[PDB]
Amino acid sequence: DLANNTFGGSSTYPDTDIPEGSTVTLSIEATSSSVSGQGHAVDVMAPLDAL
Amino acid sequence: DTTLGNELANTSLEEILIQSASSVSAWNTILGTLASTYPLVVSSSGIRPAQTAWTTESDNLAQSGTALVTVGDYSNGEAEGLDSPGDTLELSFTPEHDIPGEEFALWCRIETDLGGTDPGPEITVTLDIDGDTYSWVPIGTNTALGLNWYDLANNTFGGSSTYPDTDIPEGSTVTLSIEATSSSVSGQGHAVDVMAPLDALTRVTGGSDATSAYTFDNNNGGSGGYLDGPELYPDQLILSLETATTRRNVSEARFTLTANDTSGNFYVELANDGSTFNRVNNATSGSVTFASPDTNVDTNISLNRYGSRSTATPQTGFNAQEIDNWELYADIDAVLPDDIGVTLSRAIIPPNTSGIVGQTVREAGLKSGSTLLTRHILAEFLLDTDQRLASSESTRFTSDN
Amino acid sequence: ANITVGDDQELTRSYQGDPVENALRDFAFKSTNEDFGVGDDLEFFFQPRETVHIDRGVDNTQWFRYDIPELGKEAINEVEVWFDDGEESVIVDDGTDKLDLQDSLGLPSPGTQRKELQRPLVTDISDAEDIGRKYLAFRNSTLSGTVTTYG
Repeated sequence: DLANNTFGGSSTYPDTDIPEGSTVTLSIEATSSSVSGQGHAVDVMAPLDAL
Repeated sequence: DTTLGNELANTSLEEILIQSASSVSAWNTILGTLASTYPLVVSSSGIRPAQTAWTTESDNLAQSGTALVTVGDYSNGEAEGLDSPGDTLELSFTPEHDIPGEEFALWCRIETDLGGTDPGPEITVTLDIDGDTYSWVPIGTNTALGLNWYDLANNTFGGSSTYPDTDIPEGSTVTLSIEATSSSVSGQGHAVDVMAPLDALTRVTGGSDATSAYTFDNNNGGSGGYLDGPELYPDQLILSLETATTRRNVSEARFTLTANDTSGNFYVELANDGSTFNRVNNATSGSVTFASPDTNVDTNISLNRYGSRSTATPQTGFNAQEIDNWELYADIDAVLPDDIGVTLSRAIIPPNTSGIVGQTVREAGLKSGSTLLTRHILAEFLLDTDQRLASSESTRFTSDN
Repeated sequence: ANITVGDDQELTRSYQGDPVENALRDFAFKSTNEDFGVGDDLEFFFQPRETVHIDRGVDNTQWFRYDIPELGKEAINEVEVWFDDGEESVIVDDGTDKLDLQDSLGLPSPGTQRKELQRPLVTDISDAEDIGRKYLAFRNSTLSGTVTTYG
């Protein structure tokens, strides 16, 4: 999980509600160079309700 | 008729109880809309300042085989020395209120290698909130610290990243683990004397830093003794209670309360006008006369740290003042003109009065001390578990002719 | 100078849409049952009841007809008032009339006769007590006689 967990990061998701019928746009962006190793490889992405 | 036949309850009509609290819903009513982040606990026992710093003697941390260090200027004479990769020191707490993330802090009193020059290990902190894990690296591979208080959350010492400023909710199970992630220059130990996760209270105190709200003293007397702070609780909550409203002028008012302590800066303040507060210091009961009669009473209360000690950290402010029950009374006309030659008397029985709650009531009487002035039969009623009972007693003076 | 309130006290209800005559009647009920109205010179007044006497009394030679009832058709002896957002209640409770109906009729329990009413803008309970007291008081038994004379 990226929203409610973090790994050396500066900030996490503020726990704001998502309205029904709202148009949600999610963007993941790199904001430094990688050390090597073809970066972080994103295999599957799943924004979800944890229920 | 000399007296009521088996009197159940009696109340004054020289004084009326204009405010009270003795239960969670009553306290939540008279405190008004306190924010979810305010460091005040409302409970079945009373109202009390929240525990707002945790502060654990390093020998009382949870252990993973790290190196024991003994020195006289360490608290309790001994500290735990982060040394062998994966040798976690761990601490658990539950916060009694929401802690805003921009003023969470992790003060630790810490040193390198008995005060030597040569670097300790790089240290990683992981904070866990009921399974939500936040991790950062405040201490780098090439730093050594002299014995002092340092915040590992909002500052770094050769490290790469800070605490991520997340809020911590009320009642969350919070766990810290502090871990050497790579080896030290020799078998030295990074010695931590005491860990103190806290709310820095810059919300409550006008300073930008926790030093404005806590004692970060750095000298135990060098003899295996203890430090004065950080104290576990905020210095002073000046609570402002909801206005006690009246139809009538108040000339003087009297309060009573139950408390665990009343030392230090404890006080109750009362005003007729919302600004001219009169103070009673260090007492569970008191009386105030106002400069002139006016209709509404405002109240302020001061709750503080208390206690001094010589056998564990912190030596100061390890207890907080609690109030269990509160009552405010005022000198108010409760016998009133009602017509030509007629008075109306309006006594009140408080909703949970013992000896009349759950009881069938059948008679009433106007009274003065012991002597009964009037008696009435009433249609039977049960005074049930939450009900205010009040009089509307007419007394008429009239001629025969 | 025409205002002489007998028990001057603060209002804890907002009167902000009541008929002016009905608001003044509630103030008189809160304060000494006062007389109010429009006098000579079109001045308003509000003052203590029963201030002047008429010396030419209706002596036994000076009445021509009379009709003098005690009116009790509309009387009741309990009112329950809901107030706040309908979220709290108070019962105003005349025990005397309930017990007198019980002993008179032989009822197995006190002779309750009720009105329920709701004032959802009232927040001070002691004003909801007034509302219920005023409802009972204006319905109670009274003499309301007519007497006819000449001057």
